[PDB]
Amino acid sequence: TVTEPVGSYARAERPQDFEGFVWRLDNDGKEALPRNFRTSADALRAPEKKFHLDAAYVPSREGMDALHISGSSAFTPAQLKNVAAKLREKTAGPIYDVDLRQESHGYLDGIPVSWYGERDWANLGKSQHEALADERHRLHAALHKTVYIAPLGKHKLPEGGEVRRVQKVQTEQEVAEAAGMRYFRIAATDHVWPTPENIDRFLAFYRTLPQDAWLHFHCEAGVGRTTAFMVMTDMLKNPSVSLKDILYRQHEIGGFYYGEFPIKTKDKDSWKTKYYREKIVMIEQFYRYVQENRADGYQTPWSVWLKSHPAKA
Amino acid sequence: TVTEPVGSYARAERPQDFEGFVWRLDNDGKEALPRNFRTSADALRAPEKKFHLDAAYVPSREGMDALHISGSSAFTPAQLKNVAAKLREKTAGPIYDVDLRQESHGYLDGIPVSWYGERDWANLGKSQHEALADERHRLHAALHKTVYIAPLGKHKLPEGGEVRRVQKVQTEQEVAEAAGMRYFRIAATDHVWPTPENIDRFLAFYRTLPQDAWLHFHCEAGVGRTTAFMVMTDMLKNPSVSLKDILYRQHEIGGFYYGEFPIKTKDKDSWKTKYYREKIVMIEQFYRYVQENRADGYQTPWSVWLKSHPAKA
Ligand SMILES: [Cl-]
Repeated sequence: TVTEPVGSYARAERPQDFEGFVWRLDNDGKEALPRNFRTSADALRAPEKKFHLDAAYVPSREGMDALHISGSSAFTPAQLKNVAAKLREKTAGPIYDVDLRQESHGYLDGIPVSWYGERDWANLGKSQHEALADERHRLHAALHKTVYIAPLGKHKLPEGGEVRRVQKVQTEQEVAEAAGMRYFRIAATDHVWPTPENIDRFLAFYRTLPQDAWLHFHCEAGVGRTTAFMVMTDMLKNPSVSLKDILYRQHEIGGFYYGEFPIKTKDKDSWKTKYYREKIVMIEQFYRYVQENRADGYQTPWSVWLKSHPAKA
Repeated sequence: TVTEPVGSYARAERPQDFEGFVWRLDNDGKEALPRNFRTSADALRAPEKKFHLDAAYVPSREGMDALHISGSSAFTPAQLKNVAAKLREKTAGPIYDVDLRQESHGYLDGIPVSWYGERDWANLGKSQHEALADERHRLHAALHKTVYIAPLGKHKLPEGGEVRRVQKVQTEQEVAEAAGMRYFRIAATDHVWPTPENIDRFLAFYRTLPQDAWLHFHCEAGVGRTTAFMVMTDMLKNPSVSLKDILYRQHEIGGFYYGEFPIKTKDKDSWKTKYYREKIVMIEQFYRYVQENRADGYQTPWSVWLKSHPAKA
């Protein structure tokens, strides 16, 4: 009898040790677009050296032109409108803002902020229902109140910033709709493999999407969580494509590389090591899920299948 | 018809524009004693160049040996115990911790903190009662919660610091009593001349003091408010000493110089200029009060007398 199976390591951490303490600035709004903006129509580029991949390898692009997905970091409302305009030039279908952030976030006087706790785990352990309620209450409590908004600097602690008496509060859902995008929230915890709950929710959403739906995924930095769901989407929609091809191409259009690589962390980041290893294993397990459940149309939910086919470290 | 008389300029400022936003670290606890520690028995040092005083002038020390006052910046509990032990060597009377801070403050896990708003004006406009109620409520609410405690750095904004889940909360009164000192609170606003009610309260307290009472005054930095009350006490207890001598000597033992001098602030601090000028004029006016009302035993208080004898720019 194991306490936490592979893929749920984060359940072992104590939420009370990472509670929120400051309104973190999610984007300074200086660039026209959010960071790490990329689409499945982009050309592939050389791999990042840290992943020790074969730069000579040419990944298949099979299914990429019809994939219709994109990813990015968090954004200001003006940056999201620029994203929506860009994406509109590529499709006539609905464009979804797929918010993968479990952390409570929103917009204060138009400024994208989030309630940051150590490791960005201020909502760790909360059901999506509880995380969204925390977010609604906090945002609403900010209205007409003085707040401190700051970017993280030295050692993931506030550095500089600004103080203001808030005159307007908006949720990301409102900002997405204002940019002409549909909204869908998946409360995934920063830095770790999405939970069975996160993924079951994504799969049910994916099933009823119109054929021409375009999914724009984003988290805070636009790397970990964003690439995980872009990869899952690529596997679901292009099941005949090899694992290697999916991983290389999602990485080479500008995302994270989710295959085995020499994991190296600074000493103060050594806690990330097992989460990176867990993600590598789970990516493989999700691919296996896709290959073994597509013939009957995924009658068996990911959470259920995963409990009867546990992943191995 | 004047809206705010000289000595009450601060009443024109809007409290809602300086609300508290962070638990400021009041002292890092690295030294054995708080900063700017000084007593009336100390030797006079050369004057600070910024006041453009006469370095060859030797102020009379008449009455300094019997004055029995001291001053300093904020402190950790251990630092206050060191102060008390040091002061006990000089007297056998009660030793008072005279807390001049209007800003809400206290101790979290033994760490001296204050609820800081711009210009340290988070309690601006509150009566002493409201200021102390906010204080008790914010301290208590921190118990068993996660707080961010940081020192201010560039631009008076948080820089680094720490995050912790509080296990212990104490008011300064408790900390003073644990150090064996009596406690007296005067809620004076940082950076400005103490109000007529702050001073009436102090003079009423002063009259009740036994002859051998020792007063340890302090604020946040241990300069502005601390020296103002030290000067007032010196004038009250040594009414025959000239104004020039009181001002030079309180300065030369390590305090602020409260006489006329060429004021020069950095551009970001230009708002301080009129408050400095105001203090120079009020200092003289308080000296006149003492000189005109000591002979009859202060039958009329400072606030009433000031109203009849308004100071002028
Ligand atoms: Cl949930």
